[PDB]
Amino acid sequence: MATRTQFENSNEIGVFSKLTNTYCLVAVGGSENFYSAFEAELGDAIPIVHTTIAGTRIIGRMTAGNRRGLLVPTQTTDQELQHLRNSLPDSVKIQRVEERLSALGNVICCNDYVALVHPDIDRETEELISDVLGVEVFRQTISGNILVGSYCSLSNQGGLVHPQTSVQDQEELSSLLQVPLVAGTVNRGSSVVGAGMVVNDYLAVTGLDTTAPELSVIESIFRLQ
Amino acid sequence: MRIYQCHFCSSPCYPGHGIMFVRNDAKEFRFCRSKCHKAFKQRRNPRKLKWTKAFRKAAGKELAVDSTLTFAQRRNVPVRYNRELVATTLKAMARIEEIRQKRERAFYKNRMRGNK
Amino acid sequence: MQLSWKDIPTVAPANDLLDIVLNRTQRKTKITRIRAFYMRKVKYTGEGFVEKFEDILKGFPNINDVHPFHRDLMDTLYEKNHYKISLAAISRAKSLVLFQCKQLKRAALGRMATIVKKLRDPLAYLEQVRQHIGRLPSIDPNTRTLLICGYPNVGKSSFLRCITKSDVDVQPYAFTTKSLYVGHFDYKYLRFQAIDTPGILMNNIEMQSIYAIAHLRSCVLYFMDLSEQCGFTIEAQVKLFHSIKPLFANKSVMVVINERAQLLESVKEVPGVEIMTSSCQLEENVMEVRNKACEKLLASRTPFIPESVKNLKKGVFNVNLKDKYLLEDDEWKNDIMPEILDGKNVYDFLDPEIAAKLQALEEEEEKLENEGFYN
Amino acid sequence: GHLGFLPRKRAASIRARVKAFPKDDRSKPVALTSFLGYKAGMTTIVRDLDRPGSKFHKREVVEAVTVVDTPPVVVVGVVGYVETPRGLRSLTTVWAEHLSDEVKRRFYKNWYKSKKKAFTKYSAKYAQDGAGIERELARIKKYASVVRVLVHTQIRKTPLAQKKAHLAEIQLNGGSISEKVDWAREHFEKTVAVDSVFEQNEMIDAIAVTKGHGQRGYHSRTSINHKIYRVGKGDDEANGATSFDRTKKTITPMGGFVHYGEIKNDFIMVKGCIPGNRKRIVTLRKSLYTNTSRKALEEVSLKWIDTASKFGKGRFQTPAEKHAFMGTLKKDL
Amino acid sequence: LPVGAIMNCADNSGARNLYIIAVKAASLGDMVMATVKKGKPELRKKVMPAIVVRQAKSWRRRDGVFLYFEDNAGVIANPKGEMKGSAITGPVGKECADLWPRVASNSGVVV
RNA sequence: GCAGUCGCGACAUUGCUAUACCGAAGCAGAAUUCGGUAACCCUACUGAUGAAUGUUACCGCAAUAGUAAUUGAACUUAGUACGAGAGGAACAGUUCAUUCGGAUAAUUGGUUUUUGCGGCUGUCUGAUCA
Ligand SMILES: [Zn+2]
Repeated sequence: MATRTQFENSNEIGVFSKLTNTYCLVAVGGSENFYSAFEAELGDAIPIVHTTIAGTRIIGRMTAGNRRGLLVPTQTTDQELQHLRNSLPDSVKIQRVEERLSALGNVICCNDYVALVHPDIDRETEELISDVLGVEVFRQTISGNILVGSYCSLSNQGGLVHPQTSVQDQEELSSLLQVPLVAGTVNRGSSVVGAGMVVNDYLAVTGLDTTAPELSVIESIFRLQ
Repeated sequence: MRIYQCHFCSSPCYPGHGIMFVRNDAKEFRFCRSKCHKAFKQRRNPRKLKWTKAFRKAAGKELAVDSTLTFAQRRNVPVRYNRELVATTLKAMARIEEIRQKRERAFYKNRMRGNK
Repeated sequence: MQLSWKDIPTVAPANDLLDIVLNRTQRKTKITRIRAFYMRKVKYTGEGFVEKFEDILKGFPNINDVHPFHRDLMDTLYEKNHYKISLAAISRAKSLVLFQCKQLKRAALGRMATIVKKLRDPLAYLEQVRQHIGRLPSIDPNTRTLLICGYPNVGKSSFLRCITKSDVDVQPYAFTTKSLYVGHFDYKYLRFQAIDTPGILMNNIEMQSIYAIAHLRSCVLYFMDLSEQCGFTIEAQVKLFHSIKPLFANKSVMVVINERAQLLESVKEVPGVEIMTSSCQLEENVMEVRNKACEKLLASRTPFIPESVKNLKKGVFNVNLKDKYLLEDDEWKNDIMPEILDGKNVYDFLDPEIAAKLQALEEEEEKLENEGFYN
Repeated sequence: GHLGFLPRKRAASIRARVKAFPKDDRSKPVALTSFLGYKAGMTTIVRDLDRPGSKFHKREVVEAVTVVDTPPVVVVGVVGYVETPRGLRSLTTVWAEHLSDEVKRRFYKNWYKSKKKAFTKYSAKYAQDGAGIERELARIKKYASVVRVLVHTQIRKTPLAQKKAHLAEIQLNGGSISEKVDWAREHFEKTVAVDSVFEQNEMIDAIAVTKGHGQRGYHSRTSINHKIYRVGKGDDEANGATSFDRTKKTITPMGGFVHYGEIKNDFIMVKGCIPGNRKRIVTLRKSLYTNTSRKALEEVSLKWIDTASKFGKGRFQTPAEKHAFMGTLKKDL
Repeated sequence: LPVGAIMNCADNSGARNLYIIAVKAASLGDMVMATVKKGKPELRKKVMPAIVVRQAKSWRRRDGVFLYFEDNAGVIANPKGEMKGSAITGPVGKECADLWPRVASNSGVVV
């Protein structure tokens, strides 16, 4: 279930890739192992789009979407938008968002039914997210954290958050989401869980430097087995 | 590639020309030339400057709103790359440009009341 | 400090070191001018000796400061007083340092050479001790340590080789090993290290293991034999165990055994010991003992998943995404999109079903003339 | 500066000459070793970057390129060079006999007063049954197996005030020098276009004379490892078009090149800024050594070509853009 | 930024200004060693590595655009890019964002 | 240096007073060390004119002289060999960065006698454009 991979000898999986229940996204790179791992874990199950967003290698921190839709940031060029439309099936909606804080991957953390959004998000963007993705608007700051999209990773089976999350905040957020949440480190103490790992309803991806206790905690929370 | 409308003049600007300014507000302060960039920095508001389309359209020196300009919408979604759409766009764009060019002189004549 | 040393400077013989220093100072080259040149030549000589002595002192760990167990091990392997005398000699050597000018330069050079030559014996001892100290076992007292002890190797080395991947000699001759053999492994996400004892029957080999057991926190497993193996008598093994008990019972002791039954079970007098019967070749009881030893240390809007997932089982050249990105047909998969036309982006004036919009032209063209703009 | 480029004496002539030729194989067919042109300014290009393993792989890049007008080059003669223990010696030269007024002017320093009698008696050997040309060709066939062909440019076609043509020697890489001379026989008096020899993305080197800066500059210089971007021809519609923009416009910018005429004929676009100023004659050699590096082997797909005015600061790309943006003007109405 | 210059900072840590002592000239994404005077003892009076996120000077990105930022700002981080600040104010250049994933992750706005 | 042990007494002897390439060291990997290839002035300086090659011109060859490129980073191969673990190679092909050298102003820019523009000012015209 849980697979360990690396990009350019780095554990920033959440920065160099993005995953969803109906598709996966990866950045441009010369390493064939990065694509091979995703192909083996998913293969024909869902498409794996090898492409960039705004010409950046931080596609993981730029993309913000679920299996229902994909709200690309402002920096997404017309050519990139056309390529994404061609790569993705018509079943998945694609739309661009004009935002002064368009780092959507870090600003917004969302799953197939709920979208955690940094209070700095605008009402228009939150309403568009709720409409297109069919998810609730959750203006929250996890235990005072500012970048939920970078310090959290929500799946339909469970959620992972940064270690410093308070027990009361974790319990309240888990009750609101109707799914369990666990606070833990990734990539041997990396507090940026959202940037260090990605997860979906059936697959978890982490860095090759993830320790055994961290891997066990991740597996227990996400209940992939 | 992308051609950007100048903030100070609204004219098209191509890549590799001029210098863009990135303010803390993170907005595309793109300008065609250093002259326009410096005018914007000095705050020679285009709506008050005689030689910019922003002022001309507002004051009626040129056509303000028309069908030829409304169709220039920033589409939020792409298209599925159909040849019929490309052919229709090729047929329509030249005629729309010619119509807008003629309507520019039409608006000039309309404003020319007193000498027309 | 990490218990694995390789940065310790190499110690060359006294003659070799003197020759190297002489060559280096020779290569790195009026009354006042001659005196200054000779003084510079004299000065450039002792700097190398001082630097080498300081480097040796820094590299060589202090026997009496690192740890009591390390001190005991160093003393057992090499005479502690001899090592201290060698260090003192090194420190003493480091701290000691026209025609008349040439004679004075020769005097200084020869004094340094004679000091180095007299330092040959301490240098020879230093080289020999360095050639063995560096790769010493990486024992970590603060970690979770499990010790295997008993009479000479009956085959228990196989148990350690199985619990940890560190290969160890298992030949059954009189004395297999002559030093501590350590192997790391993981249990319940917790690190453990297993250390083997060459054999307890004095001799330095047995003394090293005894000192390690005494001075290192660990959980210990004593090995005995019920079969013909191990040579020594069960009575002798029991006597040795009882004699060692006073300083070894408190170390979380377990017993592994590879009128006989009564004699073997009589060892149960020790309160905290648990006895397990196994063999060096079987697997069931070996795994049971491994698990027991591992545990002893601690004792002391529902989700949606596509059905296709369950059915799944498993930079010099450029790669094209054709046949990877999807379109209505393979024939027109080429990206012939111009994306720019007459200086205007295609997307700026590209919309679906624009044929209806094209209809407005039929009246907009007439509006050019009949609207009164020009005629 | 580097001692290799010293002394700093002025160049022998403005028309730099190639000092080395590509290695020849006795099996490959006939092919020219070099070409010539005139640097008609420079421009800016934007193109995709499909280079693998690059920090900007699959992205778009912008760079500067040099445009060289290369009109058809007409052959006028062929020369054989014999090897000796004292170097190469010009054994024989045979001309096409169809020497133009341009080459006559080149040979005559004050043509306006010269009687223009050059190449009158020699024309007799060709304007009859002859067989002297055949004898010379057989002599060349039997003798040295290295052959060079003399050619000159159609300076009249080029928009330049010099009006004087320049002679240039080009080697041939075809084996069986009998075949080389036979090909020269059939191509005598003929003009060769640009696309015959070079191809897109090919790696070449260029030689020219640098601009003088006051002595400062004014020396022959060679820049190697330049990639050919485009080979445009006058008969090729929309020489400045690309796959993406596909605009029906020529590489000539609004108002033409600064200090140069509006090029509307054959030209070559290559990577980098080849030495030499505007109107300077340059020569292009075809990669004396067959480099197999990925940089040479990679291909380039042009996206768009800059065509805005160079004098001053370009306001628009094409004339249609400026008047369309303006709408109407007193200058018009 | 010229060598040895004093510049501002954009991280949300206990530091506001930096003073370059070594350079590893300076530009967007460059790493330098600097001390802090305007701030708190957590970072003040001690040398730390900083990475430049804004240049304030015009430069041509390989994407084919000439651009320049408003003010010169940096972010304090260890040599391996472990930025202490959980968030960065203002925009961050693409060159630095792609070079340091952590900076891009903690950056509110990129380009 | 003095003294002594070995008729003059040869070596031993004791007392005090940068990179790159090779073989090795107990070189597991990395790193390190040792020994080698060894890194109002002469002559001036340089640009340039120049009596004579039967005349001029084109194409050329080359005797001779100078010579250059250097350093660092990432991937692949690697978290593989190796290794109790910590840690961790290299070759084969690619992608980049700094110093130096040769060229360009397509864009940008420090800078203007377009000795260009419009306003203003000094001053001054029948007062007012200027
Ligand atoms: Zn403008």
